[PDB]
Amino acid sequence: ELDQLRQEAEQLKNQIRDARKACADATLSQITNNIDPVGRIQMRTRRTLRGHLAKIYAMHWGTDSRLLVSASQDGKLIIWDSYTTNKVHAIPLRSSWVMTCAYAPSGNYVACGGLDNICSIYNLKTREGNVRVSRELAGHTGYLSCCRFLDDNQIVTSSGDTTCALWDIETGQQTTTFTGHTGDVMSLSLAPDTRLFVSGACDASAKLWDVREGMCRQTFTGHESDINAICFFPNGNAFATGSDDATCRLFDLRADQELMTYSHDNIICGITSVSFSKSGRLLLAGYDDFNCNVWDALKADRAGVLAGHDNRVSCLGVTDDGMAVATGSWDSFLKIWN
Amino acid sequence: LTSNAVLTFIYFVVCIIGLCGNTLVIYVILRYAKMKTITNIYILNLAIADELFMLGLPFLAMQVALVHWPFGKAICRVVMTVDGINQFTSIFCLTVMSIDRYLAVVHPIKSAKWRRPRTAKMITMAVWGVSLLVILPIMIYAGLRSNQGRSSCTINWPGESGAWYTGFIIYTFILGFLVPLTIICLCYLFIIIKVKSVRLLSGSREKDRNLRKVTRMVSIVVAVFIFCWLPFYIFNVSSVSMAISPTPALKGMFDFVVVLTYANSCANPILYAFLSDNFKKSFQNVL
Amino acid sequence: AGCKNFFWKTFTSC
Amino acid sequence: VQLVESGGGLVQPGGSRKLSCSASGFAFSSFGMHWVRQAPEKGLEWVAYISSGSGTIYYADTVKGRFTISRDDPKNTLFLQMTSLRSEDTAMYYCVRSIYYYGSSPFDFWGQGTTLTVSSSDIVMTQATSSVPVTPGESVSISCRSSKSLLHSNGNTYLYWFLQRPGQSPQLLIYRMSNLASGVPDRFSGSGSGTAFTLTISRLEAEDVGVYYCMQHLEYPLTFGAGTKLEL
Amino acid sequence: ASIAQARKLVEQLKMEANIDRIKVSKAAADLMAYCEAHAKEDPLLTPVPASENPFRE
Amino acid sequence: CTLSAEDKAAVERSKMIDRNLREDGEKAAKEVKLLLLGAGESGKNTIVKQMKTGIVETHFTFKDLYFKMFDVGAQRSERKKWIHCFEGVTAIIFCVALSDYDLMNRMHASMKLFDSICNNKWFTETSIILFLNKKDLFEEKIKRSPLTICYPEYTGSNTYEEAAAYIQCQFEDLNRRKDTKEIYTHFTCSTDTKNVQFVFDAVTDVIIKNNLKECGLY
Repeated sequence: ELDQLRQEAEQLKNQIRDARKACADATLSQITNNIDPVGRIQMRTRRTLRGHLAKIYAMHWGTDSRLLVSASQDGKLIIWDSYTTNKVHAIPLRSSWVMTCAYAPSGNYVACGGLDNICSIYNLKTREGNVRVSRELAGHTGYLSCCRFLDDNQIVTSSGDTTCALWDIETGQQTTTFTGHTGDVMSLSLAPDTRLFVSGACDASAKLWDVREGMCRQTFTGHESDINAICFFPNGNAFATGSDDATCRLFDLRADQELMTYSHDNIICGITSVSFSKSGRLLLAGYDDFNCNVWDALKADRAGVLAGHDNRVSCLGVTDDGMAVATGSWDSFLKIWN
Repeated sequence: LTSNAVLTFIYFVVCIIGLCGNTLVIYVILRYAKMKTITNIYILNLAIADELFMLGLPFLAMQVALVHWPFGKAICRVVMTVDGINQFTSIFCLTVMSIDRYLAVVHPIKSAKWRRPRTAKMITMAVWGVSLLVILPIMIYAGLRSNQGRSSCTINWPGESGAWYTGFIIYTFILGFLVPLTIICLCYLFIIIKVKSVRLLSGSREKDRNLRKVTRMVSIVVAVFIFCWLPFYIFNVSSVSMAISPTPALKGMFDFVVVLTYANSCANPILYAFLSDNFKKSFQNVL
Repeated sequence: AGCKNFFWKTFTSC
Repeated sequence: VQLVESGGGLVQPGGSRKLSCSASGFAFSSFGMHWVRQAPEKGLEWVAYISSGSGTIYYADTVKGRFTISRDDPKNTLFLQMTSLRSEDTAMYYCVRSIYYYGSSPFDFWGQGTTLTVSSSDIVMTQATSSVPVTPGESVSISCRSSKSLLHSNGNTYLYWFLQRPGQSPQLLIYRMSNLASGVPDRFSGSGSGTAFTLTISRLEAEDVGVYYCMQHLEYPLTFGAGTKLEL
Repeated sequence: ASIAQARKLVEQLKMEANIDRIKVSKAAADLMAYCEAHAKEDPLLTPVPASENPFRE
Repeated sequence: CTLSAEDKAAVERSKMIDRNLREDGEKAAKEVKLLLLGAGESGKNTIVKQMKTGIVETHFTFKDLYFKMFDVGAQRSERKKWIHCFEGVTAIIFCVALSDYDLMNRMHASMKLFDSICNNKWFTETSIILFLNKKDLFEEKIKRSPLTICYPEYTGSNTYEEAAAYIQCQFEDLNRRKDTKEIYTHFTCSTDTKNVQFVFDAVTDVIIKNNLKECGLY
């Protein structure tokens, strides 16, 4: 019985591959040619944020484009006004081994988690004048790798037990479980309208998920190793990925196949983080060789470098208005660039 | 004569080298590095004292060149006070640094409570006050002595008594040479014995190379101190004990030995800051 | 006071 | 969150007395504290400020030299020491908390107050009207002006509105000219220019009767405009 | 157990195969023209003058 | 100063936060951080009992020094993703059970795990404390059954003396970084406080080496 099912699976895979090949007629490179290059891109350090005493793992910008939160190995969460380098809040964490953090769109809450296997929710605005923990989400059986808020009462998480989840913050229960991956899920990215999301895992594949229905609609393959980072394109019809094979790739939803590859022979280390600019003309990636590279999205040219850190570039982010870029590293410093 | 030019030229060369080295050390600690560790707090103070100590030579060159004090009495009095303060402060900082290195290594667990940055700042503030207090006689009774249209700055002593000279030379010898040397030597000997005992540091050839380097640097520091300071004291002691007829060669030997007492300040940054591995990355980044 | 040609850091000519 | 204050009573001239306030229900060590007074039929007058951590202290010129302000953080207590009391010191004294960071609301909680009876280059604020007659269900507008521009180079206008209902301590309504305080209905709105300001009530309700006050926070000393009373 | 997993994989792959697909040329032509139309308002492609930059000093 | 009253209050609050962060860091620097690794049924629980989710943390104080132990047995996920977090520990304690050679066999599993840990890039200068457990049952068992089941080459007598040494040298052969690190090997005694003493002795040398590096003498 099992052999017949295996035969049916392999036949269906050949079908899907044939259909994808039939769609492909011209490449992006041919289409986006004979158009002027962006030219050299140069940016400078505007601010230096000092105060963590260990490795930094995560950062996330607030929706006003002025405030931000950071997480470090020392058990501290810090909120930073970025025009004046002032400290708004410092939060002590119960468990030191933290891997991710998030900022709510309203501005009222923050979340963090890690090797304790729990997601914690912190209320920023109270009548006693101090920050306190509001919720602890305890379902997962592996470590937490990422989290993002949809509103003030729903959050979505990923874990090292190969599963994603959707939560109801008020009741503390899981509403939907996403279970299709075979390796540790490392990263998630939400769509602009919030009806869909994409995830990347250690089995070297990416999946597209439907929030309301709870099902997997599409699977994307092509990398040769662990996918560490994933981000949505601004109109919501494409996404990009970065892996341990020292490459980045672009995938189109409606054509359901790969569009372009970003790599250079000099680079042989992995990629840790990825992001787009306001119009999506530039792609920005952090590396393990202490540097950030800047890429033309439509062409596959290197346009610039951000060479300012003494150890690994763990995290990066771009503001909603499009004004500044933030980078965090394992040397304990956060830099702002423009 | 011919000797005066060479002496003045050597004086200027020493002053320039000392100012460049001390300035570069302070420029690096203040910016690229920081003063989080106890060691960095102790090194910056030494650098500041040496830099201030190196700005008093030009007057002494303007006096060796022509045998007369061109400036006024008040300025020379100020110069004597400053030179004395800086000299004693540098010697005391060296002794403090050696005691700290002995406590960290020989008694690592017990000393943990004692070693904190606040206490280190307290120690430094104490050191400057003691240095200011010990130099009082020089500031009180310094003046000018002229006999001919030629003057010189010197320490006039009340009552024209030939004993104040001996009682000053003994005082400076006891508090400026013997005691610091016995302390530094005892601390470094006990450090070498302890390091020989530790199992994790000994037992392989590549490890024995590092033990050899530790011994080499410890020996070098003591050798430089003794070489740079013994001739001054021996010359002064001989002069106070016995009458010496003035001769030109004696004039050139006296001036050269006095200039030699400032090489220690030029050599302090290389021994404590440049060789240190901790500072190598900061120097690399700065330049 | 009494003149010692060599004392401290100076040579006094008498 | 309660602040209870004590001391006061009847004092003879040329005397000394100390007043106290005890705090409960909040993180007391994180807030700066202020003392403010009101004479028997006059308006509000600022007295003194002590910051969080005790680094900064300020006093009014009228009282400087004779008053001392202190805090005890483990006991959660605030104190005011007064000496050489004058006839002009007869008043009701109040305690106010304030916290300062980006996006906060200073002057949000006031205390009940205590009464002392003694036996026997500053920015001016102008409120030009009093005793405006009105009836429930109608809109209203109130205007306050200044002798100097309250707009700063950073981008903020430092104007505040307060309401004192009969028999009660003051309450914050609008901070920094355009923002609405927590727990306050959306009827109220604040708008203004560099030197002229207005407060608008869309539909009046019975509870809205009392006195309205404007304040500036650009510079120290802090200065209060006279009142403006809504009757019925 | 193992048969159940094989059945689930077969069902999933069947569901994924049905989706309709547009040509690559159209999708590329629709990404090329999202960046023509939003390029005037991107502060990183072209540096804005110091007057409007909130991170001057 | 071109600043307002509220801007100055904000700057003062920020400096009162920097102070507290520096104090907490100074307190944290003195603590001793230990990592605990072992295969299942290796005697870890006996060590944990005698000395005082996804991770379990234990703390105790012995002779004026403060100890924090972390156990990561229950993670059951890919180790490469999270192992780099523990760079910077003072030392690693590895537990092995001597009786588990009859029962591939568990001993080869333990040797594979020890080899993979020891030669890791992250842990190049980290000292390893090795505990060999269950002396008693090993001594009874070895009589009945010879050691040749686990090891074909062994020629020595089937007695405790030669077997213990042969196993010790088998584990010590795996080290390939002899210059930078020392492997401390102990035969665990159940009813004693010798184990804690042994650990304290081993960590003292690490502290001395750290202080030599910081001072600049080394």
